[PDB]
Amino acid sequence: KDYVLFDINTKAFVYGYQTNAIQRMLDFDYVCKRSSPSISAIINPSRAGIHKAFWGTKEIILPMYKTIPLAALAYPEADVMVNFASHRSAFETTMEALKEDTIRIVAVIAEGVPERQSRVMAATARKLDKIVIGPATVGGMTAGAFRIGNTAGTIENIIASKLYRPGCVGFVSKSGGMLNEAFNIISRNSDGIYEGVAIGGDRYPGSNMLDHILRYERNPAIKMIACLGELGGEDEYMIIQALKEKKITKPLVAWVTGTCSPYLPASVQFGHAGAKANTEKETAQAKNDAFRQAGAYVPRSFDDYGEMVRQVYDMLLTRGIVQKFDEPEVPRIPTDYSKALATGDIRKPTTFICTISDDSGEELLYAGKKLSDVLDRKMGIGGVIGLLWFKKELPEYAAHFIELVIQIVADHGPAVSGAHNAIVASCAGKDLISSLCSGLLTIGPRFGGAIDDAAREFKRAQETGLAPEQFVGEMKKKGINIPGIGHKIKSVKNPDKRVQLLISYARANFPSTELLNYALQVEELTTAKKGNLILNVDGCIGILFIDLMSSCGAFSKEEIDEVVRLGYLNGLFALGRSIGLIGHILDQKRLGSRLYRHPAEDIAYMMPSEEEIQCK
Amino acid sequence: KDYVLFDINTKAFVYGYQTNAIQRMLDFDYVCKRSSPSISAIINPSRAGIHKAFWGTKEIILPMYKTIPLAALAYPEADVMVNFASHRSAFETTMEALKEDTIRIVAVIAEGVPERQSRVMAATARKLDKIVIGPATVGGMTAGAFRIGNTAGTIENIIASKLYRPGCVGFVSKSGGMLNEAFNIISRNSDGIYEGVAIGGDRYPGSNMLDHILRYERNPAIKMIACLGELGGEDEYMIIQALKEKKITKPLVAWVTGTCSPYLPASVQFGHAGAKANTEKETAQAKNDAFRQAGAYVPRSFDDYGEMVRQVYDMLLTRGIVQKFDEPEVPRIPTDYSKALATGDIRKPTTFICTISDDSGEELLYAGKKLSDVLDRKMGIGGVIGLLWFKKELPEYAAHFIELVIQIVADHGPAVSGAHNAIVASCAGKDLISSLCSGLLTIGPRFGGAIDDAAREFKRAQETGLAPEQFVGEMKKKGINIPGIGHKIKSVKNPDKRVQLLISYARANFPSTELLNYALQVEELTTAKKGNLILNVDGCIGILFIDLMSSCGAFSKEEIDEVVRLGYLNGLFALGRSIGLIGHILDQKRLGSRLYRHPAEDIAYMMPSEEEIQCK
Amino acid sequence: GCIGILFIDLMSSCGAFSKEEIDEVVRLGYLNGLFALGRSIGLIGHILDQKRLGSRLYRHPAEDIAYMMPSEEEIQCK
Ligand SMILES: CC(C)(COP(=O)(O)OP(=O)(O)OC[C@H]1O[C@@H](n2cnc3c(N)ncnc32)[C@H](O)[C@@H]1OP(=O)(O)O)[C@@H](O)C(=O)NCCC(=O)NCCS
Ligand SMILES: CC(C)(COP(=O)(O)OP(=O)(O)OC[C@H]1O[C@@H](n2cnc3c(N)ncnc32)[C@H](O)[C@@H]1OP(=O)(O)O)[C@@H](O)C(=O)NCCC(=O)NCCS
Repeated sequence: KDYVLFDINTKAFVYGYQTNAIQRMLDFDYVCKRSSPSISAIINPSRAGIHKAFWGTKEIILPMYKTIPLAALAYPEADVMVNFASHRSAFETTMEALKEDTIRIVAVIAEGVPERQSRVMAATARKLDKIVIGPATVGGMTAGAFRIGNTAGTIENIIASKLYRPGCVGFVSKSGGMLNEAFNIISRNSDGIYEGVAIGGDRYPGSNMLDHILRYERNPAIKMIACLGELGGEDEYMIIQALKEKKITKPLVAWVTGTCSPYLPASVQFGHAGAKANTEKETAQAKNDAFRQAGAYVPRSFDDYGEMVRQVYDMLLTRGIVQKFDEPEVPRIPTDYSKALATGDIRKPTTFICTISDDSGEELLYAGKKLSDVLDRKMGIGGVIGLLWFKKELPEYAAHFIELVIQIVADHGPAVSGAHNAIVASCAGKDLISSLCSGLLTIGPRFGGAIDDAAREFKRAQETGLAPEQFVGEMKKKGINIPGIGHKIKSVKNPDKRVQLLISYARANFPSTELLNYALQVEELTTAKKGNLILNVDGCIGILFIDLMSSCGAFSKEEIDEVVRLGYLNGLFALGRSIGLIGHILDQKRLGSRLYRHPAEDIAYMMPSEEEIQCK
Repeated sequence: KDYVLFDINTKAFVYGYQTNAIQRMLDFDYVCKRSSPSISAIINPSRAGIHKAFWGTKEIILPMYKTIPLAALAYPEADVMVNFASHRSAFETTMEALKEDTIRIVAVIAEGVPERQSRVMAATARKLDKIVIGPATVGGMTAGAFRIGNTAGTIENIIASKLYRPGCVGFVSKSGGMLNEAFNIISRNSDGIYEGVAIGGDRYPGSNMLDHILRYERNPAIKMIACLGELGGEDEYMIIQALKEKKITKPLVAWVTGTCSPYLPASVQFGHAGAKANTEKETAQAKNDAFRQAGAYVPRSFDDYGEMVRQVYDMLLTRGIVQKFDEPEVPRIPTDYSKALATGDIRKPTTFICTISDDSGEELLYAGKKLSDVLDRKMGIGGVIGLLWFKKELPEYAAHFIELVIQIVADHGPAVSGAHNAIVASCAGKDLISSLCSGLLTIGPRFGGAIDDAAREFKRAQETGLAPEQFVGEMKKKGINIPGIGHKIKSVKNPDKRVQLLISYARANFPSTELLNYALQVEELTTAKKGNLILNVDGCIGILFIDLMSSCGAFSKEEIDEVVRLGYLNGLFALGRSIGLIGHILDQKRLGSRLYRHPAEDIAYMMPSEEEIQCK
Repeated sequence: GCIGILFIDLMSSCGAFSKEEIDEVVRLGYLNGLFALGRSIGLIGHILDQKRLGSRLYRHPAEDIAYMMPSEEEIQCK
């Protein structure tokens, strides 16, 4: 019981939101034919909630807790914690898990944990009869029962190394990557591992190799012990002393890496924090020699490790210590979609097309132009709209016209429909965005819509060849006021400044103003009836926008008709009037304005009678 | 050349939106290493526009036209039309394509085309020196050059039958499915087909078998002819007469299916419209015998077809008529995502979870309950909300309470924020949906949100044990008016009917009204200050909804707190008040109401000074 | 991060805003408005782009949704 670290009933917490590691653990549980997942909960310090993962092809939900005590109280059956905290958090989180009465094993994955912190974790573990695997390890595994996080990599590797079923080998290493290579070596030269553990490469581990070797010595299922050490520190001398004191009776295969060291400078610090021979005793040579002399099976080099494994396994087969079992059913999990797509195994059709922007690359593109080029060239807001809406690099006069229109339509006081609705929502204590959309949703045929109608009606008259008099006459016959014509106060003698600013700019800077010249002929006729029948702001924008497009030269008659039809002009009004809408919402917020209720006397209540509401 | 039907430069129109058939054609062009796609445009009678498909792993755009004359004028280089119109439209569309000067070949896929219509198409084709393949065919193909729609199925089948490069065999059949089996037979017993055509199984085809056999006889690339006929009609007698008149000098393999017919009743009509032997001459026996006597290579049965093809191919090799080909590079296209997913080759994680409804199955489910069960049980609107919002089968008093609240809050006149904004949006000529949202976006802390506040504040006071006096006192100290308390006109002597209707129903029908009992103790205290400090409608809803949830018994204290926090109660107000909002919007539409502008005298303009707007 | 932080620096550079005035600007969501105004441009752009392309009605793919209906027992009131 004490010798068993993990079994098929082991339940664990995964500390840290490591979705791939979580999936790897579940995938192993599935291929091992486990009744339940090996994970009771995830500990996510940023967030409590749920996490969805696969159980084969079936999706399951795992609970997710902010703290170790909250998870432990909810899942007391979970006695293992897989700790993916960084080297900056590994100590505090391991110490907290070790203080929990229900947790027995903590696997510390982080590399770069101080030696002092590891010694304090190791001593805390020993005092409380608990186990710390790591720091700086992948963990380990019990074949066919449980895996620590990423131990033994892909499901393909688990299958190829026959890790879904136990063997007779008890394995322990310092290196994590070499633990996976060893799983492959051992499966090819024996019935495979029963259990494998990497203690990490730190000078002061949470648990020494001997701790695990002593558990393998007590386990009846294990008939063979195999270990892979390295230069630096005196850990392997605990094994050699135990081997000498007859504490390890099972045959032990042993190899210590770092035979390169005497050929190279004495100053060379190797990969693992603890891989540096300070004394001669700490060298790979002194260790391998002391292992040979203690009665362990030591190969000539790492190349003949598997062969020594093969020799020791064959000896157990002859003596009958190990019996030859039947290969269980080879398990199967479908390929992950993202792998199939990344390798080009599959092709997947796109649902959407996007021709205006691309955030996929090294740099954001607006209509194929890099954002840094848009800004280095001072294209301005008008230029950015040219790219994103018309897919054009507009000339300077066109981009400035767009920016002029935005300033001119920014606001027209609080009384208009849009500003009025935005103010009411703001007075109802709504946030800026809700209040803005409440205002924007009034923009249509009567508020902002005369821009499109003027562009539409004037373009058609001028195109179809109608003389201004004929257009004025036709519209009067149909009983339709000309869109873009008329003002309540402004007239020929008293002009609207917004109009004059727009017209003076186009006359001075537009290459062509053909629709404007026609519009001004129509205006001479309407002002001959009533002086206030001037070309208003909405008319001016729609008409000059057709002239801007005709001046660009890159738009056909059809393209221009499409621009009017699709409501690009309603968008320009919406974008500009957003400024004043946001302004009015914020203004009511600064003023601390109260809830609005329309005055009762401004409403004529005209209820239908009892007779009027009857069905007959 | 006249004998060539299709080559590697053939461009086509696909009449009918057959996305899979379009993809199949493009996939063949890709594996054949074609420079350009074999499709110039799609003809879609419902819609003009674009269609996106794959070119290997690269996505391309195909133009899409509403009519045949419009497509023909845009793409005059396209001389083939693949017609996927139904049997009800096949004639009119084929006739229109044949009248186009640029179209030479029309493949009619539809089954069930009248014999008169086919006769008229065939005669029209012969008069204009054009070709009609079909009706009731898949089409045919020139190996390594062009495929008609779905001819030869999957890309796996195209690869397995080596159809990506030509052979020496000129193939013609009546059957479409047997054309694909023949492609497989021939590839296994020769260098494969050069070209293959299925004329369809109709009694009066657009083109007879001999038309295609004569083309193969003129083509230098073809050294071998193979055909598969069937009983009924005298089509095969055109071949036998041409074989007798030495018009077919190339060796011809021939088999006529329908040898079963004399053993069965004379009344039996087989699959294909033309597969019924009216006379003895029309039988498979009379046809196979006349073929043998004419000098064709006729097998003993269909089983020996491949063997006959192998014999004729080998004879051409001995005489050096056929030269040995070197097998070109085997082409490769990735599997379609949907195939990989459907076969379980891949597993794909879902982005969303849905726990409230399911439209995937045989029948729509609301919280796992079939819609027909929801309606057969008369669960009502309140029951439907119970399922979709609370995931509960609510008791009758709870579901009726939800429906009562909806009626009570349906409207409160046009003057309130929500109705007021919807009316302004409707007066601006906006559609119902825009106008509705303009009004709904005012719903929050001051309009509708006193419901959620009354539930929250009263629940907390009553939970934490605060005596009503202590709650009234605490709120006064903080300077916070009690949410759900107070009315402008209604008082103790003159009550709000909406409140009275809600309180009376809860008192009479709720199992428990603990929070209402508390609220009434609070109300006695507030009305002791000012008579108008009554429990208002918003307070009533919030409080009674906590009591409803406590009466259900299936909600914990936490679940209830979650309901208050998530704003379920704002949703209920939104749902019910949408009725009156939609009502107001429609009312302004019926009245023909004009654009609203807020009166200028109702606004105090308080502009900052020049000094106030300066930055220091 | 860059926009929020530099906007506080812009206001401190103007000199006409007190610490309180600046806190009010952050509190009232002026910065959400600036984002809304700017991102409107690309939103209008994408809407018009789908209109030019003649894009069809979207329906989210069925396989991207995990349907997890509660049981008959789970929906009961007691
Ligand atoms: C007769 C009278 C009522 C007419 O009213 P009015 O304000 O001048 O103008 P209307 O409302 O008819 O509009 C003028 C024209 O502009 C047109 N118009 C209005 N808005 C327009 C628009 N946006 N686009 C195009 N045309 C427009 C109208 O269709 C109308 O055209 P029409 O004159 O060809 O029919 C007014 O001029 C009057 O009171 N005159 C005094 C008469 C008098 O002194 N009599 C003796 C008393 S003793
Ligand atoms: C003195 C006077 C101005 C007070 O005004 P009022 O209308 O009675 O009431 P208030 O505005 O103070 O509100 C009454 C209480 O209801 C409370 N209240 C209001 N809305 C509340 C709500 N929604 N929930 C809970 N408490 C609420 C207030 O906090 C206040 O509490 P308090 O009395 O404990 O401080 C008024 O009563 C008056 O004019 N009296 C005449 C005095 C007189 O005749 N003098 C001699 C003239 S010669």
